[PDB]
Amino acid sequence: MELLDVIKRPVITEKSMLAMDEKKYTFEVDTRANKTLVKQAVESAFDVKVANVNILNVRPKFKRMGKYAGYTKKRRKAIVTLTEDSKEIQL
Amino acid sequence: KVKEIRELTTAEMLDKEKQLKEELFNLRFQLATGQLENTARIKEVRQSIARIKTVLREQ
Amino acid sequence: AKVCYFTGRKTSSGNNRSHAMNSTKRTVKPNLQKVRVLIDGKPKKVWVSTRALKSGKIER
Amino acid sequence: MFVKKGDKVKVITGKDKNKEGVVLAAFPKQDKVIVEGVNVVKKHQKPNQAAPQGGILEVEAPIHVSNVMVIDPSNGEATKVAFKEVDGKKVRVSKKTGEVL
RNA sequence: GGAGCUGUAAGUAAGCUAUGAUCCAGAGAUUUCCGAAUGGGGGAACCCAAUAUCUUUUAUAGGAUAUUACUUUUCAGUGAAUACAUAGCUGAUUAGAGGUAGACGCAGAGAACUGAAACAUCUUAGUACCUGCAGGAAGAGAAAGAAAAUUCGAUUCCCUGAGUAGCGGCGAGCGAAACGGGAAGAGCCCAAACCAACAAGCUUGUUGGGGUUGUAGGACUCCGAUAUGGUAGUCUGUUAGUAUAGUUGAAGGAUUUGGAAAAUUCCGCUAAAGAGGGUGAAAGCCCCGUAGACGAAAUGCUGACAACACCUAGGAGGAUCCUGAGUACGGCGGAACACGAGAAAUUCCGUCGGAAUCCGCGGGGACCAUCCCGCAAGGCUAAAUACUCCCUAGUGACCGAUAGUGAACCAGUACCGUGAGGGAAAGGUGAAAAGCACCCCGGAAGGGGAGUGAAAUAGAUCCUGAAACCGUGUGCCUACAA
RNA sequence: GUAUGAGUAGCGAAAGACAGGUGAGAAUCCUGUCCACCGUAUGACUAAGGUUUCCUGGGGAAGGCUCGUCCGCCCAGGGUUAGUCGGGACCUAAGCCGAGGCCGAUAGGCGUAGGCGAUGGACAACAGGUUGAUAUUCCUGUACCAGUUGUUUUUGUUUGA
RNA sequence: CUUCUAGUGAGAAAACAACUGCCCGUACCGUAAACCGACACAGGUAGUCGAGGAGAGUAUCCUAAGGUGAGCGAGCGAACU
Ligand SMILES: [K+]
Ligand SMILES: [K+]
Ligand SMILES: [K+]
Ligand SMILES: [K+]
Ligand SMILES: [K+]
Ligand SMILES: [K+]
Ligand SMILES: [Mg+2]
Ligand SMILES: [Mg+2]
Ligand SMILES: [Mg+2]
Ligand SMILES: [Mg+2]
Ligand SMILES: [Mg+2]
Ligand SMILES: [Mg+2]
Ligand SMILES: [Mg+2]
Ligand SMILES: [Mg+2]
Ligand SMILES: [Mg+2]
Ligand SMILES: [Mg+2]
Ligand SMILES: [Mg+2]
Ligand SMILES: [Mg+2]
Ligand SMILES: [Mg+2]
Ligand SMILES: [Mg+2]
Ligand SMILES: [Mg+2]
Ligand SMILES: [Mg+2]
Ligand SMILES: [Mg+2]
Ligand SMILES: [Mg+2]
Ligand SMILES: [Mg+2]
Ligand SMILES: [Mg+2]
Ligand SMILES: [Mg+2]
Ligand SMILES: [Mg+2]
Ligand SMILES: [Mg+2]
Repeated sequence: MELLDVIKRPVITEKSMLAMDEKKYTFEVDTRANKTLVKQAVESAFDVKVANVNILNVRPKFKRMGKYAGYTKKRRKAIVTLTEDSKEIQL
Repeated sequence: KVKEIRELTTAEMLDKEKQLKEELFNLRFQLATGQLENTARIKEVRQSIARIKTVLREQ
Repeated sequence: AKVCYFTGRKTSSGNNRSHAMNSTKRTVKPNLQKVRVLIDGKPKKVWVSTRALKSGKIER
Repeated sequence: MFVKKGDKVKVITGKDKNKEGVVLAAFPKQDKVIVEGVNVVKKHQKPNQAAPQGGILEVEAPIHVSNVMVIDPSNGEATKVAFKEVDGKKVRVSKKTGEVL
C-alpha cells in the first residue's frame, strides 16, 4: 500500500503519553502493514531517523448497544522509538 | 473539482493527489486529537482523490 | 473408463429371475480385452470388445 | 411539492383553520410542513439546548401539507395549483386566475 | 427532476446546495481478502515463494505491479530406451472447471414401508434417493409408419376412444394405441455410385463438384433455362415500436356537533377522471393519484424493410453401378412396450453366431402364401407442452400476529447439538411527543400534585384490556356439626 | 398464563470474632488485630481450552441460591511491544493430499513422484529493575546468531586463492 | 552440521566503526467461580518446581514461604435421619 494510508492515527492514552515523554510514539497502522513500512512511513512523513519499531495487533473488543451486540474493529498499533540526534514529532 | 482536474496534465494531477493525501494524513491526526472542527474536509479530500484517480483511469 | 474405445459398450445392469421369478439385480459386463491398438498413429493398450475385433478393421 | 419555503399559505383544517402564515420548512419525505403561528405546541424543555432554566417553550409543530391551500400573492383569495411551461420554464400557477405562484 | 440534503436513527457538531445538490434511470470505472481459487501450501477469509521492471535504504532487509495451476485442442522447438524416430520435456495457443431455482427433462443406477387384509410373482414404482448431461425449454421428430379406406400423409400436446381391448398368483390391481376432433404448423442435410485436383504405392487417403429415395430413387447416356421461389441466417445497416427514468392531468365553500370534519344541512361544480390510498373522523371536487394526453440523451429487446449469405430446376431410359455389414436377423440371458414367456409380434441392452441388396428388403401381433403399405441399420430441425429462483403491473366471497412463509419485529436469528442438523418467542401510545418543565416523599426506582393532550384508569409492562389467579371493603350467614 | 403443594423442601462438604471506616442502608464491602484451614497444596510456572473474564473510574436495573455500598455482573475508557521464548520463512514420523497413472455403472477408489503434517530433531540471551494493567519482549548494562556498507591489514588473479 | 571432489570462480579472509533483521502468539483463568460437566456444580483436567521437625519417604501430624476463610444467618440444644 501507500505510505500515508499505512498509518491511520495516533493513540492518545496515558501509557502513550508516558512513552512520548521517553521518545517513542504510538501509531495506529493498516492491519496489513509491516514494521519496515511503518519505519519508511514515519521517516518520509517527519524527516526523523527512526531507531526501532514494535507492533501489536489488538483483538476485536466485544460491545453492545441494546439488543444488538458485536465487535470493535481489529487494530494494529505500532510503537516507533526514535534516535537521539533526531527531532521530536509534534502532535 | 472535476473541471479543472480534467484541465490539468498528468504529473500535475499526481502532485495534487499526493498533496491531498498528505492533507488527509494531517486531518486524521487532527481528528485523533481535538484539534479539528471542519470534519467534512475529510470526505471532501477523499472525494477529490477519487475524482482525480477516475480521471487518470479514464484518460 | 472401462468402455470400448470404439463402440462404447460398457457395463450395465440386469435381473436374475429365478425359476419362481424372484428378481435380484446383477451387473452385466461386456467382453472387453486390452489390446495394443494403433490410436492416431500411436500404439496404445486400450479396452475394446470382441464385436469390434471380429471385423478386422482395426489393427494391432 | 405544491408547497415550498417562502410561500404565504392558508390552512384548511385544524384548530388553526382559516389562519394564514408562511412556510418555515418542509418535510417531503413526511409530506408535512411547518408554519409560523400555526400549531404552536407547548414543549416542556430541558436546559441542554442552551436554555438555562429548562423551562417551557412554544414552538410550531409540523402540519400535513394536504391541510393547506396556497395564496395568490396578488389577490388574497387562496387557490389551487397548476403547473405550466412559461418561457420554457416550469412554474406554479394559480387556479381561479392565471397568476403565477 | 427543480429545493432541502447528509440512510435505519434520534441528537450534537461540522458542512453541501439554482455554480443546480440530495434523489431517480442507463452505461462506464474502482471493485480489499476467501471461495471453482488457479504461483506453492492451508485448520476458508491465513501464510510462504520464483522470475522481469520500478521503488526504499549509504547498502542489505523492505515494498508496488505483471506473470507463473491442471487437463483438453492445435502449432513449434528439443529429445530416451533405440538407430530412424515416437513417448517425454518446454514454450506459444485453444476451451473446460464451479453453483444455481428445495421447479421443470433426457440418460445411468435404483429401494423399502405399503397393497395383495399373511406372503415370495406382482404392487408401491421405474416412485423416492444418488449421479451425469443440460436448455430456456428439453426430449421426440420428417414414416423400413398408421390402417384395411384403397386411404392418411413429420413430431409433440388437450379432448375422446376408455377404465374399452388386453395383462394379471385370471388375484390385488395394471391399462393402451389407432380412428375422430382441435392447438400448432417446415422441412432439411450427409455417406455411397461417378467426376476434377493432390499425394504415395493400376488402388487409395484428402479437398471440391454431384446426389438423398418407394406412384422407387440417383449416378450414367441424350435433349435448355442465364431460370424460379424460399430461408429454420448476419451486433450489414436504416426504420418503427417497446422495457429500463418521467412530465402534465378537471371540479367546494360555508352552517350543527366536535379536540379535529372527510360526518350533518345548504346551495353548487366536475367527470374519457365515482379505481385505490392518505389526510386530526367516513372526502368524486385537500393530497398522492386515476381516466386521458405527452416523453428517452444512453443501453437492451422485438418486428419489418434493403445489402450480404445459403438453398432452389425440366423431360425420356432403368445396359451397367450405387442406395448406410459384423448391420439387420437368429440362439441364450435380461429389460421396455398396457402386454408378468405366454401363441408373443414390436423396441432396446450384454454375449455368440451370422444375410441379400431392386426379380431386392421390413411391417401388417406366432408363422406361411397373396395383397397392401413403407425403404431401416447416418445427422439436424422452430411451434404448440411442462415449470418459476427471479423482475414489472396487478387480482382474491385467501390470513390478519397461537393465523398467514419457520420468520409482519435485525430469523434460519437466539437457543440446543461435536456435527449433519433441528429451531423458537416477540406487532399496535398519541392526530401530532406535545413524552410529564417545575414542586414534594424517597438513596434511587416508584409514587403524589402541577402541566401538555380531546382523553394519561392513553405515559413506554403504551389501543381495547375477558378468564383463571391475587387482594381490599362491604349487605347476610357461620364455632353440637358430618 | 396463573394456581396447588407453600411461604414448604432447599439455600450445594470447612472458623470466624471484634473495632473503626465508607455509606441512605452493613453478619455479608474496605482497613486493621487476633483466630482457624491448606501446605507433593487450598502454594508458584505453564500447554490446551475459554476468548476480555485483566487494569482504572463509576453503578446496584437484572444475575450472584441470602444481603450487598461489592463481583469473573452492568456502563465508559484503557491494556497484550520479541532478530534470540513457542510456531512459521528449517527437517521429517504416523497420517493426509496427489500431476501423470491404474481400477471402476457414474460419482469416484487407490497410488507413484512431489508436497503437507509434531506429539519429535535442529535452531543466536540474561541479570536485574519498571507500569494500574506487559515482560527472557519495555528500560539499564553485558552479550550472541545471520547479513550489509565502509576503512585498515593480508593474498589470488585463470599451472586459478 | 563436517568432509570430498565435480562444478564455479576474481575476488575472498580477519580486525574495527556503523547499520539491518519479517509474520502469528504474548492480557487473564488455569487441581479452576474464567476449561469439560445446562449452574459461581463435593466430579474430571497434560506436564514443571514442590521447604522444615520426627521420619526410609512426595506416607503421616504440625508448621515455613505464599494463599485461603468457602456467597444465607441467629438461637434452642426435642423426637427422628
Ligand atoms: K406377519
Ligand atoms: K430439439
Ligand atoms: K378518497
Ligand atoms: K415379447
Ligand atoms: K515442537
Ligand atoms: K513433607
Ligand atoms: Mg509480535
Ligand atoms: Mg493460492
Ligand atoms: Mg401385505
Ligand atoms: Mg390417454
Ligand atoms: Mg388533479
Ligand atoms: Mg381514516
Ligand atoms: Mg361535502
Ligand atoms: Mg422384425
Ligand atoms: Mg441378441
Ligand atoms: Mg408466526
Ligand atoms: Mg391480539
Ligand atoms: Mg350433642
Ligand atoms: Mg350453633
Ligand atoms: Mg408440609
Ligand atoms: Mg454454600
Ligand atoms: Mg499429604
Ligand atoms: Mg477484576
Ligand atoms: Mg440478590
Ligand atoms: Mg471494579
Ligand atoms: Mg489418495
Ligand atoms: Mg513421500
Ligand atoms: Mg503472562
Ligand atoms: Mg459459591
